Amino acid sequence: VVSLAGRDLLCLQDYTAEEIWTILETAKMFKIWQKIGKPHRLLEGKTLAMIFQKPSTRTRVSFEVAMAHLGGHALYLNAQDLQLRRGETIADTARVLSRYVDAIMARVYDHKDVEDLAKYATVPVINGLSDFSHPCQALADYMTIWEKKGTIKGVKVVYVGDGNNVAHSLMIAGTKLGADVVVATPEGYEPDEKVIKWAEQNAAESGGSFELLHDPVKAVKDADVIYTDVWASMGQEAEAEERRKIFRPFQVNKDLVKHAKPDYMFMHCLPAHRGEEVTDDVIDSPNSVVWDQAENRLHAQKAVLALVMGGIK
Amino acid sequence: VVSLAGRDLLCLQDYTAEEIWTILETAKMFKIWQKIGKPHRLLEGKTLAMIFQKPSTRTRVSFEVAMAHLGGHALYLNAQDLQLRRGETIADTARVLSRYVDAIMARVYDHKDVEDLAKYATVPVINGLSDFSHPCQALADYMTIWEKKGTIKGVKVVYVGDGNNVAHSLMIAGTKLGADVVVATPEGYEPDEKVIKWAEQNAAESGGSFELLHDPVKAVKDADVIYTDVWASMGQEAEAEERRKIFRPFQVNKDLVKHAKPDYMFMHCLPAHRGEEVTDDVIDSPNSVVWDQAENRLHAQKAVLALVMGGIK
Amino acid sequence: VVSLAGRDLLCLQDYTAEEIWTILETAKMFKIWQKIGKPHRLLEGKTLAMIFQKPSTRTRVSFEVAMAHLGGHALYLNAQDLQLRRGETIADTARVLSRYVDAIMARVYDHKDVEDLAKYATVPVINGLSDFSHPCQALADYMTIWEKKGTIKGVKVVYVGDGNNVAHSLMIAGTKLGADVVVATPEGYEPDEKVIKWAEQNAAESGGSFELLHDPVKAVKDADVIYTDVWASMGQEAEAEERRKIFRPFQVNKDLVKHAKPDYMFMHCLPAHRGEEVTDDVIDSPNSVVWDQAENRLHAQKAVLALVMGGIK
Amino acid sequence: VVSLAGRDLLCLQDYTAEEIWTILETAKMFKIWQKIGKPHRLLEGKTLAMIFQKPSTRTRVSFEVAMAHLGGHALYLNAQDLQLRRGETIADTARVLSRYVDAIMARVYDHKDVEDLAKYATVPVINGLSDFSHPCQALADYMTIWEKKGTIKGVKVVYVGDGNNVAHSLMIAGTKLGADVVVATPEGYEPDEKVIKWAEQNAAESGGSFELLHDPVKAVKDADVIYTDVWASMGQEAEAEERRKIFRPFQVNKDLVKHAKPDYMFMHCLPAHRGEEVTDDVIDSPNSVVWDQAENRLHAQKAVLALVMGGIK
Amino acid sequence: VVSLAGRDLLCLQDYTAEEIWTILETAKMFKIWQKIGKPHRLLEGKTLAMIFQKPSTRTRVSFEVAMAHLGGHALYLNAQDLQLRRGETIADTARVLSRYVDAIMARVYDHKDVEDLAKYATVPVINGLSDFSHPCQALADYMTIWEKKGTIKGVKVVYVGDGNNVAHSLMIAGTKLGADVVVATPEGYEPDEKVIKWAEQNAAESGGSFELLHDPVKAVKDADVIYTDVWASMGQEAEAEERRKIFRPFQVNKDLVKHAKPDYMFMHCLPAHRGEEVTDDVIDSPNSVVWDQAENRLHAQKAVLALVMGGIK
Amino acid sequence: VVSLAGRDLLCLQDYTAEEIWTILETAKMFKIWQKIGKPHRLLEGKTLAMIFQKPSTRTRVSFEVAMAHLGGHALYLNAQDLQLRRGETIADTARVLSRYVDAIMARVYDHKDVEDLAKYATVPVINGLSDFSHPCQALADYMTIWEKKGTIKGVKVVYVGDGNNVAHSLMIAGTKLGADVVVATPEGYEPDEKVIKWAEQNAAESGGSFELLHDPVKAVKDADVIYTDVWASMGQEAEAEERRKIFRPFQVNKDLVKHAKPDYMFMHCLPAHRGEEVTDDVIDSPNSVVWDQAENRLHAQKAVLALVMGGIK
Repeated sequence: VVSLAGRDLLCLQDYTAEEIWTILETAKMFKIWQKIGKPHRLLEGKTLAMIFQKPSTRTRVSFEVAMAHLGGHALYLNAQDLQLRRGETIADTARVLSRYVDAIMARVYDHKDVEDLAKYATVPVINGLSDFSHPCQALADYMTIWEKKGTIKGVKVVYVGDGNNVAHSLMIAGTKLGADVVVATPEGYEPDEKVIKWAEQNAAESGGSFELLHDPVKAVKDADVIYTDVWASMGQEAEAEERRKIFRPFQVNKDLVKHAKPDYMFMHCLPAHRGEEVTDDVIDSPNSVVWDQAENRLHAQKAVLALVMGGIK
Repeated sequence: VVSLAGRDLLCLQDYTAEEIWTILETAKMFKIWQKIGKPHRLLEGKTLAMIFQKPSTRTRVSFEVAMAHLGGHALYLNAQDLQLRRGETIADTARVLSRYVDAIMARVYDHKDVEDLAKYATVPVINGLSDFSHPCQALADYMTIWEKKGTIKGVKVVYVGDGNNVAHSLMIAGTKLGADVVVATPEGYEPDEKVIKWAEQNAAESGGSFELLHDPVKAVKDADVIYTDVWASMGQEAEAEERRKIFRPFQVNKDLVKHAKPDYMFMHCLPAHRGEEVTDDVIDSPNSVVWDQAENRLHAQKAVLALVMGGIK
Repeated sequence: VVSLAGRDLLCLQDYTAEEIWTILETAKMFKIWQKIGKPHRLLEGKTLAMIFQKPSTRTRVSFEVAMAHLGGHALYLNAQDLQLRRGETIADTARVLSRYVDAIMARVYDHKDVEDLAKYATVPVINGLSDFSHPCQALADYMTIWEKKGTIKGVKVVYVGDGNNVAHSLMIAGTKLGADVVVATPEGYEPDEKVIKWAEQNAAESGGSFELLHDPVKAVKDADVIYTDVWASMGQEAEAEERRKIFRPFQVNKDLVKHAKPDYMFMHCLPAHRGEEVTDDVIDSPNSVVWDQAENRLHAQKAVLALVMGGIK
Repeated sequence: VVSLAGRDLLCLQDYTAEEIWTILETAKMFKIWQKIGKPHRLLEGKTLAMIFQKPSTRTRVSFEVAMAHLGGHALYLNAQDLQLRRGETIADTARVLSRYVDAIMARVYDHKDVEDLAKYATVPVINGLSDFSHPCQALADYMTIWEKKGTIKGVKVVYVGDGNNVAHSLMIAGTKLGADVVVATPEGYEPDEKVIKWAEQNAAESGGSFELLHDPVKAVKDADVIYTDVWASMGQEAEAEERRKIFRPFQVNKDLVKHAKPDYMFMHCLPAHRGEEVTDDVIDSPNSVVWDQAENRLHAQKAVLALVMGGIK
Repeated sequence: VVSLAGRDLLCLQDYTAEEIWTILETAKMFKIWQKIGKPHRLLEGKTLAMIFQKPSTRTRVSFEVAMAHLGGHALYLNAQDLQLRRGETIADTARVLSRYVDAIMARVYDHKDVEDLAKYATVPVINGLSDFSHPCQALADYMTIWEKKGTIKGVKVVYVGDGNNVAHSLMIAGTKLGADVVVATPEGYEPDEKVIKWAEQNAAESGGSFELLHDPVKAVKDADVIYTDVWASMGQEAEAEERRKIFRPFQVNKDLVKHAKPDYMFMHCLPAHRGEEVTDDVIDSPNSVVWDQAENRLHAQKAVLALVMGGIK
Repeated sequence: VVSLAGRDLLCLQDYTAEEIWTILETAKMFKIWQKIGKPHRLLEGKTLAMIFQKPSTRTRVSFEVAMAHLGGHALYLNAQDLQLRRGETIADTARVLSRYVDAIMARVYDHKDVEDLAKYATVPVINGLSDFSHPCQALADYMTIWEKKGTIKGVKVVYVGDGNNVAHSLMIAGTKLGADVVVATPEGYEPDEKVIKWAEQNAAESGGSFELLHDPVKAVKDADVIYTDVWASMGQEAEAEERRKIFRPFQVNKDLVKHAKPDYMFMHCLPAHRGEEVTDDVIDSPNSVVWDQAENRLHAQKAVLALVMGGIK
């Protein structure tokens, strides 16, 4: 384990495997404490500015609850309720916020927006979701995998669907930790090529592996985990059903699922569109872990906050 | 007194008289503690998700203050700010919320919405107001009556106006507790018939009484309390004044009030439309208790929260 | 120092110089405590209702953080989320809020709105900003001046720009404290005449001075501080550039700034419109103190809250 | 007051006047707390590595006591007892120490030695004395002057003797704070010319003044303070008495002292060589404040430590 | 995990693999606590006598800081400052110390000296370094390896240089824990043969392996870790350069390092002689972990102290 | 029991019997607390400057541990590490230390050195050993005697050897407390005559007795305690064995010991020169109490410190 004191969490590519394990180990300790009722108000008096540009259930309340458990206070700052709305620059709001709060979490459209937040703020900035990446989801995701499989190295983790922000994060964290990652998207809907190569260098160094297919049935074979997310809204069923015909073959159902190991984990970052990327029978299936995975957002983010705002100097 | 640990609070019809007295007795103890400055942070580290579909002053801040006094944290979740807005199912948000918070309070349009919340959540769900019922208002209301009259059994409690959600609750709680309830509405604007019969069975068992008139002046005679609420917005002064001509005779003023006992209590759940359901002279009158009644939302809800989230196992 | 227990803070004209110094001395003590890590949860269990009518970054999070540090809880109440939106009177919401919270801060358009809040509420009401005045900004502003110059009496404080709400407050506080205040606006854009005369009587009694010019270059000569704010939006570049041609000569840049003392302080209440009232080179200049000034909103407001809600009886 | 969190304290030239006042204000608060018995264990669990190259009474025990009062622990590390002695590089010991302690104080010969410590350590490094400067002594010194004169600006502070490390610090701090500093040395024994010019720019900006004489009787005229230190050991009474004949006219005695204001302060950083730089009759005189000045090393350094290690992040 | 209450720590050969894992698991828990700011003053009121015969940076301050964090107090006892210096027997000082302190740590020349300390003291005695072994360094070393590789069993750990005290400890701990250890020394400079055979029996039982080469380039092939230390001072470059010509081929540089796995760990117990056993480019290289390894002396020794003095009876 | 608040402890001759019993009673209470694990951090935040001129094991760590147990901090100040070394006067270091610490303990050669310390310091000064006396040893010694014999009055306490500092203290305390003291030295090596007469007046008043023999075998007859110390180093076996031939007949061995009561106590202040003043067989004998006697330095000094620094005003 190593210090993360003062660190931003924008993207996991600038994290070492040991830095990620630090978060996961701390998160497991916090989770056991939570189950046995041991208090841990480690950030008493501290505050987290939460800046939101979009509706949010998971990122919103997992961060807000995490600060409550840790004894501090999260501010829910809809960007529409700030002077950002009326023109104040990002740089200037990061600067003024830095004189009031101890960390900032942003849930933003453009990743450049939270990169600028980190650039100008003198406190840690956490990306709670951007169009480019979803690092706290990946932390939760691999926490869940570690918990259910006892390990991460060499487990076969397969994502099918739109190569988006959480696929990037799934890819990056998986390859830092040595897992065998495979991503299968409709032909023009793949992860950024910068991220694919990051994934490849990561696996090369970690001894894990990345693999980019286009046949979901091919991808999931003997999988330990099958992971999906909502389809590319972009081209919003264009004509009136183009979006469906290209993503629909990538839908996780009892047949697709048939091919993975019997003890496979069904994962989904949520929110899910039932009957689209996934069917009721899979997500509500005994093999689905989406509620445990969602819960781990709280424990992993509590770990992040304590580590970046708690290692104090 | 009996345990309420883990219970939902949707509608008071599924509460016994003793379960309601448990809330009122606990609420009086909390209120005295509050007046003498005795702290009672009994829910330290606990959190309450507050889901709101409508503007709110009383339900919003009485729940938010109650969690602060009890040492925990309420999250103000405008349903527009959640992924409910973008399609996530109620069932799925109740499920994910259950992995983060310790109770949920919903302020919703359709009662079925908070019944579904209760159905799918594994933590207690409290109806902070629905089109069908307003149980926390009734708890506050009969707390106030107990405080001013020293008792509830046999006091004559008269509601005039639109047979709506708070009339239902007024009716149900009153008849569970043995009071003599009478409700007088414009002829097509009466309480649900399911609730009237609930009221009748309740009074039959409690020894109290229910009575559904249509002459407000008739209703209020020798009343201990006269209660009203805003008129049925529905038919929003239709032509340009139909809403008024039918509800206006049911307006609480110095003349209507003339008929009740001299020491009668004027009650109103708020917000009030001055000059409509009630006149300045009555609501600002010495006989009005609307500010004490509004205050008791805080004390009764503090009692509810401590009892449903505090009886822990 | 004197008691401020129970006081409203609407406008500084009804404050004595000693009452203002009480806030500043308390604010400096809190700030040193904050820098050395000494906790001060002096308002545990207390709550602050924050009513907002406009977007806000500084007023919003400086009050919300201040309550967190003091151990209590601020409620963020967008007036659109309250029953104010649906017609409930100000008087009635002040009254009901008074039964739940321990103070109210309002960020409002019409000053009469927060005067009514104070009138009807039985708890202290703090104006967090109105069209008429910005008292908490002035407290922060003169805290900053005291800190950088070691004194306030006789320092020459020059405001250039639109004679608005924060100019009023700058004027009033400055003249209560004995400073030498000068305000320079485009010819029809001057402070209220009620406030100018308040300023004049204040300076007469404090031994400070007020002076209303119309030549910014004239105003700033040998200034200790140069202060500006956003231009009168009113007449929103009317034709397509009238707003600019009249306020633009009042823009703070390296040339205007040239004339003040070399060790002058550049101040701005924020948010700033870079390239309009001020240029990047001045605001980002070594002589600018806008981030220290913004920070002092937290310390001065913490002082206000502890003093008006803490002197308890 | 401003944050000093994480700062090194090598030389006061890189400190603003406000940063120095922050230390002095905090130091006065700590001193009053100490006199009234209010505990302040603000650095519990924290540790300070003290590296010493020379014998020390004042620097040694004022830092060691300061950490005890603050609840943490100072390590007394004679550089002869460390692996520095056996060849380990400064860079490498700063690096390893950084993984164990929370700050480092060094008492060193060559200033470059503590500059390197600061360069390579990731924790704050404090110069407890070097051949070039003695910043903690100057902080104590001007604390004492503020306490006895009520102010620093414009008091006339005169140093006579060898232009050494504490004269540098006396000069720099005095000119940052606006005092009127004059330094009088034997003709080849003056302060570094880098420091004299620093002093001159400082006074130019602060409005104070520096002045370098060579006639002690000239220097001390109407002085508020007369300050001396041990003579340049260098040339250790060379022949057998050269050191004396050049510094001896600069000896502070009842005659030299005659010329200063009657209420002048006699100061000396200690240790003193009685009968050399000063006579028993002056140092033990009612006008001497050397014991109060020495005491203020504890209070000012407690302020430094709490501020650089306490502003934690 | 098993109890270590009351145990001496002289040499790891008398420790089971499970007893070592007990220290490492406890050390990781303490380290996470330290990073998140959770206090753990588990030895309040307890004291550790530290007896030193040689200069020390790492052993000195890691033990002294560890007692501070744990709430107790380490005494720095240079053996020259004790009556040992003047003839008092080891047995008698162990005996008298036993009536005052709760544990003793010795940093000694002759291992027999700390064996006698353990023999006569009735409190635990910890070898902080002897000519024969350096057990606390090995604990730190394999903590670091566990942290960076996720495991110890089967990692290939290669030491090149003088077969000294820390090589012994590296060998013993590695073979207790199942690692694949190889040691390569100049031909007459190998580990004690008692220790080599201990290593061999250990590996036989643990399933790890030991191997004693004399070609560093041979040794390091595909290594997971390459470890070195300072050269045998003995024969202090005898003629004027004999020491160099025999140890210099065993110098860790970019070429030697070339042969190990790319993700190999460079380790060194410190202090290092740059340009001798190791070059700037390796030790300051991204693959070097010497600062993390040095840090783990604090965490592992905190674990030792809490376990041998905390398991109290 | 009486107050000792603020007192110096230089020599026991200026202590009353009741003042000594105050220390012993307090010491027994502290010792029982220590054995049962009852904490007693009575000097939290207080500090003790320990000034040492000689190597020390017992005085060093018994004082340093005593301050740790009491919650404060002892500073180990080797006089070589202070500016005493470089010429600063005793008076001036006592004076400066008085502004930092709360008591001073000195371990010095010349008693005049610690008398001067007491004279100039405004905090209590404790003689931890001087050439003239060893008062804390005597306190421990008679604590031990009280514990083993249940009383002190009338027990026969015999010292054989060099009439030195601890014999003085043995003599003085014994005669204040009513014991029957006899001292037997080689003919020119007797206690100071000032002390012998002090002893005689003391015994005259206490009803105890002093007696100065020169035949050790004569002295020890029917003794309750036999006490010795190291021989006069002075004349360091001059010729090559003169020191031995005169002190050697005064050596405590099984034959000398034969003559005392069977249940006699063998005492020695330590450190011992085995085979000189005492033989292995006596000191390691069941009748020896030197480890219990050494332990009581901690308990008696804890009593002293709490009483002279704790009786605060």
